[PDB]
Amino acid sequence: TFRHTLWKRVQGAVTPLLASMISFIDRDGNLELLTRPDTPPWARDLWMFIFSDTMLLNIPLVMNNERHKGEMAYIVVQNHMNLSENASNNVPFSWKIKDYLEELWVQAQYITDAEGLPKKFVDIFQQTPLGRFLAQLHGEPQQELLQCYLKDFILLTMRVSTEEELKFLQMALWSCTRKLKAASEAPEEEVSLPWVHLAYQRFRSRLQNFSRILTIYPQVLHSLMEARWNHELAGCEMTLDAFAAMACTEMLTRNTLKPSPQAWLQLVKNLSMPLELICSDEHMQGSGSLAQAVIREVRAQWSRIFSTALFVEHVLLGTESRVPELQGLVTEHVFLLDKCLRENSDVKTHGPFEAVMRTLC
Amino acid sequence: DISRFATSLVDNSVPLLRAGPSDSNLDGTVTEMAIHAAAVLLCGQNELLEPLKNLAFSPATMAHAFLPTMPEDLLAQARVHWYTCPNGHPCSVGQSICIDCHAPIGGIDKADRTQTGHVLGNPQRRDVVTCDRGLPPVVFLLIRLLTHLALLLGASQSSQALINIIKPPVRDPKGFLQQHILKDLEQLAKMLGHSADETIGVVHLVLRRLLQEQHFDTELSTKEMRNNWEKEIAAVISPELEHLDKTLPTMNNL
Amino acid sequence: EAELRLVKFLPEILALQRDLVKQFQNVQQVEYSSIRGFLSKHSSDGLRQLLHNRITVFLSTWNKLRRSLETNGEINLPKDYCSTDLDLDTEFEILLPRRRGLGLCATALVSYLIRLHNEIVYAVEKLSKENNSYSVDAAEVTEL
Repeated sequence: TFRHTLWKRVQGAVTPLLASMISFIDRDGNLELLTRPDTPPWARDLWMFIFSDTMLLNIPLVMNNERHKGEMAYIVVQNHMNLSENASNNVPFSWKIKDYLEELWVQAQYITDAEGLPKKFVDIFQQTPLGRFLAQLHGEPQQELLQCYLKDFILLTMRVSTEEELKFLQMALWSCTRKLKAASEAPEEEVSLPWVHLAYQRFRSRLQNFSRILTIYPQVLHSLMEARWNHELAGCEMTLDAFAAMACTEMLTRNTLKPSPQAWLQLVKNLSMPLELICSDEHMQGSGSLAQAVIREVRAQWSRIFSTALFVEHVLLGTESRVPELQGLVTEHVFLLDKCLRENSDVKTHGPFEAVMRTLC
Repeated sequence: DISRFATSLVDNSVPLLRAGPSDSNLDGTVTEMAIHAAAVLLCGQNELLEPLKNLAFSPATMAHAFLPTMPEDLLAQARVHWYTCPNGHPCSVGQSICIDCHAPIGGIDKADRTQTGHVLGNPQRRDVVTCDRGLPPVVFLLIRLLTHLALLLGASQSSQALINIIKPPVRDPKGFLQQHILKDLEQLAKMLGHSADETIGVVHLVLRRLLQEQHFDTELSTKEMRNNWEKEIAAVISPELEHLDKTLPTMNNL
Repeated sequence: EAELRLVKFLPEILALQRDLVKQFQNVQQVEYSSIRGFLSKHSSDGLRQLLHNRITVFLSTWNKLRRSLETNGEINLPKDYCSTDLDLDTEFEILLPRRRGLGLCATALVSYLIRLHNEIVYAVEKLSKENNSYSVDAAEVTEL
């Protein structure tokens, strides 16, 4: 019939268009944030607000009619964030929100100097319809949205494997942005998504070396959980990186030569670089008093374990791989250096200097 | 040839100088290198450096033969998983399908990229030495320099063949060799560490030890025997440069 | 070391690829062959400046290596691509890492850079005798 011909013709101009339009609403599993009762009201509200605007989420008109016969290359819905099955990004339309915030930050950066950025960029975001929409939201939903968004941003811009690591980075960035808001002449009354970016533009190296520490020593679970429980993370400045450094140096000083000698030395040289940065001043510019205190002892233990690393580096391996007669003295002498430098191992002082040389003699 | 070059030199009929030579304080330098190299060519009769005579005096010999010490494809000695699909699209995923046009190849042959002649790029931008096929950069670079000066001599005495053997097309084929030897001696000064004239004397010794050895392939048919000829000439050139700790004070004192 | 010191520019150009692959919603063709014209038609001047810095870095690291890429690559690039010193006024298809055509240049460069890094890391793999398979893929590649 002619009526069915018309029906098919109109089902020949919406199907490609609907397929294209879905690609911007089902990216990283955004759809499952609508058909789930556990989603908070602000989730659906923000989803609808983001979807309703056409300039903020501009979907480019794709013309699927002027191309030569190709292959199986249908509309490709890309997933930036590698999620689990039937998973969803915490904040609705996380990728587009991140891109919009990044481009606003770029505009504010190239239009202002290094000093006007923190306030001009926040105000520019506030002038956005999205900015005033989040200004409408207040109270506990604002905090929940902030936690969800800063949990989403780490997944966007990093690579994480375990959810416990994800929580570690989540509270690390939470404390970082809380500290950055503390030095912003503003009280705890309000907080905005912009700051989550600004912290990442300030302490990027800190979270980077944190990630490298957690990826070079994969068993952060027990040690970091005990460090967090026995020593709470209270404080504006994010100290979880320093606390992880303390735990790492502690249980690596515990198992001096317990694993394979060459393997133990290998792990020491892999982790040498990150704790080398973390004990360096060039990263602890804005650290708090407690952080500046704990880094001193973590650097002392790093120096002691570096000395033990030099002891195990050659005094047995390099040439005593042939002859095993001195392996007993080598095995016991690391413990004697331990018993000589329990507390003060700073080779910069004449006392421990002469102690180390006398022990080696 | 000896007498004819002597006659051309006494009455200023030298093919190199045509009232348009290099005007810096280096035309004389390249001229002394050229005279010394030509003397090594005409005095020597060994087949090891016979390709040098074929390159200089008879440019038609290398109008088709592989000119040595040139960018050569490394895909000749033999794994990084870059396999081109039959339709011409590379793939790297380790019976799969190609990432483009989904060719039924993969898993869930002559690769000749080497060229002939003077494939070297513009000498103006060249600051990296290329150590290849087990040749230390010293002997490799010295062979590079002697090849450049021999080609300059050949182009001066026989233009059209060497104009047709170079792949980069230039309107002054003899013109850019002056800055070629410029950059070559500059990187010699940087790498060796001697003075410019001291490096000139070192090159003099290197090219003289070819003449003082009067005890394989003649036209360098293909790439592998050309590399073999590099191998057998490097072993002869090297010991004199290894004994540069004592010859340097000697040359300084002379 | 002369060409190994250019591995440090690997992440930036990689972002330049990604910030195109995501940004380019397929219009089925390449526009007029001019990067500078592409920046001229680009909307915002801030992203214009960012993309300008990125293309300048990419062209600088490409010109210095195209002669190397002419013979040291593992894919048969036609000799005409690695012949001239490309600039910001060349064809825009270079930036897109297409597996066939002009884009095959850019991809090739990236490949070489990867083969420039892991290979020397391969030497470390021949020294310690214990392999740390910390093999990050070419989307998490950073300054680390």
